[PDB]
Amino acid sequence: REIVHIQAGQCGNQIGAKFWEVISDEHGIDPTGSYHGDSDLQLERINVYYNEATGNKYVPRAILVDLEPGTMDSVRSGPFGQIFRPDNFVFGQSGAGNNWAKGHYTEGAELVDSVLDVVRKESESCDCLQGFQLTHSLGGGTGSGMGTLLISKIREEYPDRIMNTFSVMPSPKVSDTVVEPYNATLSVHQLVENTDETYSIDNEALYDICFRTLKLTTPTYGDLNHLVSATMSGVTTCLRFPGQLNADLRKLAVNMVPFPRLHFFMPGFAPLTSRGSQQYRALTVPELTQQMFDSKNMMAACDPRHGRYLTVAAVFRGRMSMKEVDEQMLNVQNKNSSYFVEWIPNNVKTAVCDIPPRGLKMSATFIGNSTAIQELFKRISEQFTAMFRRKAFLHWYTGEGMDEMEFTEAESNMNDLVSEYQQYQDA
Amino acid sequence: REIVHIQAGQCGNQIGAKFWEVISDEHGIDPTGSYHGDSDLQLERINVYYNEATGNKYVPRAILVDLEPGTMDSVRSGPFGQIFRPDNFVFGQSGAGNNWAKGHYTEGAELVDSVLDVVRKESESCDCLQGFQLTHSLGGGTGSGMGTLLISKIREEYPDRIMNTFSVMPSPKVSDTVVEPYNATLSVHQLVENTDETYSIDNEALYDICFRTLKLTTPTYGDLNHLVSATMSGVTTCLRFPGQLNADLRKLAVNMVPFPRLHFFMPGFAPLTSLTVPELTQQMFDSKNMMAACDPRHGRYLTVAAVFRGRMSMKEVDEQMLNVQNKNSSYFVEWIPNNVKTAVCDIPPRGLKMSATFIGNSTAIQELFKRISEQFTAMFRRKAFLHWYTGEGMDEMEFTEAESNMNDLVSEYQQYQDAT
Amino acid sequence: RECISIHVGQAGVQIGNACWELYCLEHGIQPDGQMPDSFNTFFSETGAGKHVPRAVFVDLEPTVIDEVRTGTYRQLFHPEQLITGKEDAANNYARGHYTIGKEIIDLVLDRIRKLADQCTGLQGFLVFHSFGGGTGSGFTSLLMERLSVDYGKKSKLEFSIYPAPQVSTAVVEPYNSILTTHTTLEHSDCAFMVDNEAIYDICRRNLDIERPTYTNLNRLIGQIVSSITASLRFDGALNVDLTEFQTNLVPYPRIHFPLATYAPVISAEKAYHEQLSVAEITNACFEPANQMVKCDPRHGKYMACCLLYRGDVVPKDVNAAIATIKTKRTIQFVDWCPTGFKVGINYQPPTVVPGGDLAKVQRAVCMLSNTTAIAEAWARLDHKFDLMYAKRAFVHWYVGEGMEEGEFSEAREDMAALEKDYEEVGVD
Amino acid sequence: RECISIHVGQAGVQIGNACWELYCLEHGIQPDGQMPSDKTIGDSFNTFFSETGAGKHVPRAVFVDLEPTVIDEVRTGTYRQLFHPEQLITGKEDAANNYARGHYTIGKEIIDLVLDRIRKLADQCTGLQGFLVFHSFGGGTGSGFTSLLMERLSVDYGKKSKLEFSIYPAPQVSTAVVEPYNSILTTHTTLEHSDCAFMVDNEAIYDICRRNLDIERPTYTNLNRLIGQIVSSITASLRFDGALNVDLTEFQTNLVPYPRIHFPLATYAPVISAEQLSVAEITNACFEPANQMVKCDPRHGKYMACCLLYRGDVVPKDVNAAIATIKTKRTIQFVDWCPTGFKVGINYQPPTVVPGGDLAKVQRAVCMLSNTTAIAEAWARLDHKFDLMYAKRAFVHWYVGEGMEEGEFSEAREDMAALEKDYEEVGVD
Amino acid sequence: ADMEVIELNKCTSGQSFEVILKPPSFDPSLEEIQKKLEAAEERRKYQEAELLKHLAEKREHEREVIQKAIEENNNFIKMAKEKLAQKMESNKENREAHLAAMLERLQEKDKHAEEVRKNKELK
Ligand SMILES: Nc1nc2c(ncn2[C@@H]2O[C@H](COP(=O)(O)OP(=O)(O)OP(=O)(O)O)[C@@H](O)[C@H]2O)c(=O)[nH]1
Ligand SMILES: Nc1nc2c(ncn2[C@@H]2O[C@H](COP(=O)(O)OP(=O)(O)OP(=O)(O)O)[C@@H](O)[C@H]2O)c(=O)[nH]1
Ligand SMILES: Nc1nc2c(ncn2[C@@H]2O[C@H](COP(=O)(O)OP(=O)(O)O)[C@@H](O)[C@H]2O)c(=O)[nH]1
Ligand SMILES: Nc1nc2c(ncn2[C@@H]2O[C@H](COP(=O)(O)OP(=O)(O)O)[C@@H](O)[C@H]2O)c(=O)[nH]1
Ligand SMILES: C/C(Nc1ccccc1)=C1/C(=O)N[C@@H](Cc2ccccc2)C1=O
Ligand SMILES: C/C(Nc1ccccc1)=C1/C(=O)N[C@@H](Cc2ccccc2)C1=O
Ligand SMILES: [Mg+2]
Ligand SMILES: [Mg+2]
Repeated sequence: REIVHIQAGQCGNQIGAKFWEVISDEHGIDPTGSYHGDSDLQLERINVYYNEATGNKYVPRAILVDLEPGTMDSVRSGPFGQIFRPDNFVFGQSGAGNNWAKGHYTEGAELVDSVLDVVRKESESCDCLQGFQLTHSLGGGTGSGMGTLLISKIREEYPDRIMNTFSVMPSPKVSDTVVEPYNATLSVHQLVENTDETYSIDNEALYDICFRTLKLTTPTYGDLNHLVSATMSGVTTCLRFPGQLNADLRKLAVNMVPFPRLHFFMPGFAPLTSRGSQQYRALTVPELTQQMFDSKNMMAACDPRHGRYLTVAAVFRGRMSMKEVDEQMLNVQNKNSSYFVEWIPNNVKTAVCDIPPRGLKMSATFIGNSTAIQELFKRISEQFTAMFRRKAFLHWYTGEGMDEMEFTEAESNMNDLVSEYQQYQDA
Repeated sequence: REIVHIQAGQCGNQIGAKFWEVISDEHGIDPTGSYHGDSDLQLERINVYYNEATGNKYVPRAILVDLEPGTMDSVRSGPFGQIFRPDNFVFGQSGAGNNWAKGHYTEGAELVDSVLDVVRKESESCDCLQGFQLTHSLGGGTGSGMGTLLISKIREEYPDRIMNTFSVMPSPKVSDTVVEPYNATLSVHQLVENTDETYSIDNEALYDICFRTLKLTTPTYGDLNHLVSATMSGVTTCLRFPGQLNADLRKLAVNMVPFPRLHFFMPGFAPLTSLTVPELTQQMFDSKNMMAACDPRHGRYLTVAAVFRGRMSMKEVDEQMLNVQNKNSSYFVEWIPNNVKTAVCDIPPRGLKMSATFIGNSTAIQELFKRISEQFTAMFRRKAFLHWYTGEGMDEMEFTEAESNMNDLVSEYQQYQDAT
Repeated sequence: RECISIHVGQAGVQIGNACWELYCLEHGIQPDGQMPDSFNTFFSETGAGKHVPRAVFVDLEPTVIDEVRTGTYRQLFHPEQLITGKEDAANNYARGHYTIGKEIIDLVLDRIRKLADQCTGLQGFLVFHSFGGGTGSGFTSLLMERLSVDYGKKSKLEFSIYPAPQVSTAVVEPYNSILTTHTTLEHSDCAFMVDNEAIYDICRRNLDIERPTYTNLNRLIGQIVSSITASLRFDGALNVDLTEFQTNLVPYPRIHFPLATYAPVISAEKAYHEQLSVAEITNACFEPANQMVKCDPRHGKYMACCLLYRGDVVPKDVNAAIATIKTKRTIQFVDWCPTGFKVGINYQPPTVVPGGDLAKVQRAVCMLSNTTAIAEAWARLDHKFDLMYAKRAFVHWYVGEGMEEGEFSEAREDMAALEKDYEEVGVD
Repeated sequence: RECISIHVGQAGVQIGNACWELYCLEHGIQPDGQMPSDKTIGDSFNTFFSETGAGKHVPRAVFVDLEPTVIDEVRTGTYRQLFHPEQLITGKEDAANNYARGHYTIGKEIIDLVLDRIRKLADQCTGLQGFLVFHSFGGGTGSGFTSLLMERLSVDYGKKSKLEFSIYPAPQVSTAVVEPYNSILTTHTTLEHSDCAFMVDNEAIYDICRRNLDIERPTYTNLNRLIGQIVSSITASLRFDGALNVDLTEFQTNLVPYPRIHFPLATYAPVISAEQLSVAEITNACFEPANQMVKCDPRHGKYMACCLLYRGDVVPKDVNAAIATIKTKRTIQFVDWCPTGFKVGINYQPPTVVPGGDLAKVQRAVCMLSNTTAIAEAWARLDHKFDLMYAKRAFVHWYVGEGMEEGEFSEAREDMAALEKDYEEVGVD
Repeated sequence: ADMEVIELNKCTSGQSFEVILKPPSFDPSLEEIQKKLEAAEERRKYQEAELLKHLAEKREHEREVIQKAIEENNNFIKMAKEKLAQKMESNKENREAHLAAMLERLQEKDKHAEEVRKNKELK
């Protein structure tokens, strides 16, 4: 019906940026103005992601929070710069710290109320606000800490409407901060009680998709954001496009979630690369389906083998015969029949929208409640308690006004969520 | 002396319509006006079936009851349409249901009193009202349910005067409603205690008379009413014609009924559709020509009346009449002595030079009741479609209470295959 | 001296109308009542012109009594003397006696008392009525109980119409006969039964009539009755008065029922054959064919015999004729009464109805026998009654109007016992 | 006399729009409402439409959904001219594929209004008969509002009977996993407020088109054209005035022997594709599991009442001997205690098809309404999913969420168990 | 047989006479019954005024059915008018404090966050 977007943190923001300019292309919007494109669909469901202002114009329903200027003037100075409404920008000035507390307690709550002030506007303006979505990192404070706060405060205000995040699970390999495990566990806890769906995105994955599956030597935060940008378009499409679903976001969650904890869709994509690599048109449907169902192409770093799919959505893109689709779809469920749960009956529905993305004739997006997600959580918690051991770097939070046992209090909430997923390899 | 007519229900009414225009021909009446015909008799006993009004005019003594507009504006729009006095039409508006209760209990009693109101003002006008006759179906509510109600309410008001019905016992083959057995058994009960004679008319017969005996493929409710229409004229004649009987309707009953229950004349006819005396008589005494679906063989005749029609020698008539009683001597009871009287009136019907009608109190009528009660208890079994009456305000045991009244009537007819 | 006719019930009334008609021809009264002691025995000299019959006519419908105030003769009676009653008796005695009766009886009874009052020394009554059938059985019965009370000695002669399957319509007939005949018999003096079947018979053999009408049958009974009543209308010795009627015919209180036989029934078209002999007609009276009730008196014993002659006859003839009724045919007398033959001559030649069926005859004869064979029809009835009541047959229509299951019982009982007296008169 | 249609829910609405459309072709109404026939002031087809104003012919219907979206595409494509802006209620927020939401949370608010906008249409009717409720079995507003409606309609309207057309839900063209819950939920609250109820198995319709129409992967508006035809052959009796089935009672007094057992099985005759059959052959189709209307197998369950609804050019002289050799060839299959059926309903009005549709103009078509005990096959094929989920509380928490009770689920499965029991309890003696 | 007659009278228009043949050889009405005719009416008046008290019977049983139905019908409406709005106000109270139960855990990761800044600003 209508959705707002909060995009908070250096990692959250530079994802947010790429998201926006990719969906902004599909609909076709000038770096400022309005429509330019021979297509006519687009605008049916532009209602949803774009609150429109005077003149021609179309402006996103976006809020950008950061706890320092730096990365905000990156967007405004970069690609689709001056697209966002000038004072939807919530500046920071202070430290961020790469520390959860600063973001969730001291310097965060310092701001927070000013964010709630933009969001309250847009959403109070928004004629039937369905819910919010959010983007952000999980190791590092401004995103993981402020946002987990944001959401907590977002609810309570908005119980009512459904919440939703692409969050970026951090890896030991390809990151900046020693502490992130700490940062993660703290938000994970937060998320698991406050969101309604939460796309898991491992940078262990994202980087692995690039060197394993691309031969791409020096992986930026660039080509790597690229994936997330794509995958995010993937997931959104059918609240923002056809008329062959109709995708309530609520409906969308009800049908995707069995058990009110555990909303941990690891996702995945059809094609890949950006620069000096191609596709010889060959994206075929069969070779598209046994590709969005291959682990080597998941957005979390799991392996949707050890662990069985609770529920599974896919959405397909390209003017192609879906008379092929359900026949391949079926085939996967039988070629891999074992690894679906029996006790929810028709637990893998798929649909198709025909207006392709930037480049690429044919493409697929996998949304994906796998209990193999347990595989990810367990990975962090493994280097968490390996650190909460002789209570090491903890003194950065000790002093911030956080409690000794408050770490253990959320270390545990996680080890439940581990063996609940383990407790759902059932009968 | 004088008789009124109640004609209630889609089946009851479209019979009543055909009856009226056939008798109205015999007397010769314009679709509105009065007499046009070279005959002069007619009018002697026209007194009986027609209360006459101002101008020339003649208007039947008829009341038409239905529980819905539909079939009433069929008559008024059809053959002898605007013959009946405009407000002798008792409208329905509501449902009928093809359900006994609605017609005897709820939607029926809803009307009823408006009917009593016309009847009361024809019969109270009528100078020496001898009795009423009624036409109607037995499976299906507006006729079987209302009418059985009508008659209960018609007595009590008029104990006094004698009641009389042509009722149409429904068959499993050639019908509309799954339930009719229920509807029938409920009125059968009612009739057997409130009427004084009841011409049984099976549609199993009526239809059978058409396909075994007439080479007519697609039998309407038309050519099939046609029979009843004819057979009804037959039975009436001698209250409405000669002066060689004189037929009190009461007398007529007294001499036709031995035992106060069991007034169930199965009828029959002579020639058929759109004739020698012998070949007329051994024809109204064939089963393949009876109006109930029986077989007047297994079952001996209690009493039997016939009325003959045609300027012919009755010196032949009693001689053929005798002959049937001897060629078939076994199958009349002995213990009522002169139990088969006949008479003859000489003014023929529409078409047909010579014709005969057979009125017949045969215990073989047991054969019909048993046939209904057979598919009735076969349904009252695990108490099936009954829930349509359950809810209407009828009792669980009230069905069984009238299923039994019928199984008496069976084995009383069986109990009258007796001894000298 | 005087002499009142009652005719109850359709049958009664029409027999009546067809013999008041024949009285009228005989005494020469033009319909209007005017004719241009003796016969004052039946008519009364009322007003200065007319000659009204001393009769009363009762029926429970109009219909039949209605015919009278229609076809000339309309002029002959007094509007008062024809009582009609709105609703029928419906072929049933109970209704006749108890239900529909009750109401009219008080009126009739008194309208009779009008006619007895214009009479100085009234003799008795002649009740004409149908045996079986409704008002005929039922009202007649109630009449007699009551006439019996309102009138002392004054005797009562009934002419009953014994009912016959072929020209009837009613099944319930037997019950009604055996019903009335029971209540009726202790209030009656002498009673001429007339078997419809025997009359239907005469016409089919003697008149050449195919299937004879009622008004066919009635012309015939009209002739017979008028030969019985003859005695008291011209005044000719023997049966000068109703008391003599029993004195000659009924030896026993119960046994009323004499058997009649009328002499030369012959059809115009034959009207000019050399007409029959004083001898031959006598020799007819003794012929089961020419009888008046279907039986056979050749095998039952006679117990009183009358011969009523009418016409041109010298007694010298009558005698030797009888003589060889003996020496040829069946004598057949009872143990203890002379050997009968009270013989009645009346010189008045017999008149027939003008465009009728029979012809003008020179001499006619009439034989009133009290034989014990006439109880053959007392059983030929009984048996039907028996074989019905056996099943309660039609009973319920009676118990209906108000009667008693046992009043039926009790009436068969009387027949049983009568049938017995009639048997108990043979030999010793 | 009169006759009101309610269509709740995306599925309801579109079945509706696709048979009000086919009603419109049959009775000759040009979209704007006006028909050039001598049959209006304000008999015969007045059963469904009302001659409102001096020109138009509004359907006696009310349309309800809880999003706009679907109701919106009526006030859009011609027919836009056909209804009254009143008669289409939309409701801002969705039911979200969930009954609790439909009955209790989002329902509460819109029900008072609908209920009353119905009362407007019942008021322009002198002696109203009953309602036709079109709605989706599984799925949100369709199960949950429909349920609430009926509870209330049941109160606001006395005798006035209620006929439902349910859309029994089929894995292949669904989207919703939670489906079963919703059906067994409604179906329970719903069944004691209903009179006779035509189930329509999406799968079996999807089936007919894949076999008999040569359609690759058939659309919704594909499926709806088919249902549109079937419904209009059921309702046919009360629209042209029929020689049989001419009122709601003696229409169904026919079908349901027992208070609970509503669910008749339909079977439509000559489905054949544009781009003709014998009176005999089409009858001999009605008894073919393929051409069925709910996926099951009636050759093994007992029949307990059978109707045949003919439409087109037919003399009964044909119908008969055709039936005759339905009995001397195929499987009779009757119950212990009810005659051997065959109320037979002739309607001389030749069957009209949608113009550039999928099917062709047929001379004669047949419709068979059978109340077999084999239709409880789909009463379990459902149940079992419901069972195998609730067993794990599976999706339950979304219900308890909106406001519902752990036990109200218990209690509804209880009802099917017991029903599944009555349907078994009608075999032999 | 040849007999001799006994002449028994002669008048104007006739003559009578016996004719004996073979010698013979030797071998309370009551009036009180008019009370009988109104005993007959005793039993008629009993009968007809019984198929009345047996008919004015089958009557106000009709009273029943006709209403002992309607009485059993609204006996459903006012059974299902609260099987509703008290199954349904059980719902309103039900959820509304699973809102509270949602919210009051908030004031508690909220009035917890408050107190550990008042603890930071003391560390
Ligand atoms: N001889 C003769 N017998 C008749 C005549 N009419 C009727 N009967 C017989 O009388 C018997 C029936 O008697 P009815 O006189 O008709 O009965 P009712 O009650 O006196 O007359 P209704 O007022 O018509 O009922 C049957 O046996 C008839 O055959 C007639 O005109 N002449
Ligand atoms: N046969 C048929 N089924 C449909 C159609 N549209 C939706 N459905 C089915 O409807 C069922 C669910 O009911 P819906 O009407 O879609 O859901 P709802 O909550 O009542 O309506 P919304 O949620 O507001 O869209 C599913 O089984 C769908 O397959 C249709 O056009 N034809
Ligand atoms: N793919 C994606 N991940 C990022 C990006 N930048 C950082 N990350 C990872 O996500 C974590 C959190 O982001 P960060 O900016 O440090 O958190 P902040 O305190 O909210 O600014 C980092 O520590 C990285 O491991 C971004 O460019 N895109
Ligand atoms: N012959 C005759 N019988 C009919 C006619 N119509 C219906 N019936 C039979 O009567 C029974 C039900 O009568 P129906 O008129 O439908 O009931 P009603 O209108 O409520 O009296 C059925 O078994 C039919 O077979 C018809 O008009 N003529
Ligand atoms: C349930 C569902 N998709 C889906 C719906 C019906 C049929 C097949 C797939 C989706 C989807 O495509 N994306 C998420 C919704 C979402 C996710 C993130 C941001 C906005 C909206 C979801 O639940
Ligand atoms: C007994 C009898 N007729 C009859 C009477 C005596 C001899 C022969 C036939 C008849 C008759 O002709 N019609 C019916 C009476 C009747 C009943 C209903 C409607 C009209 C007429 C009856 O019982
Ligand atoms: Mg009907
Ligand atoms: Mg919904």
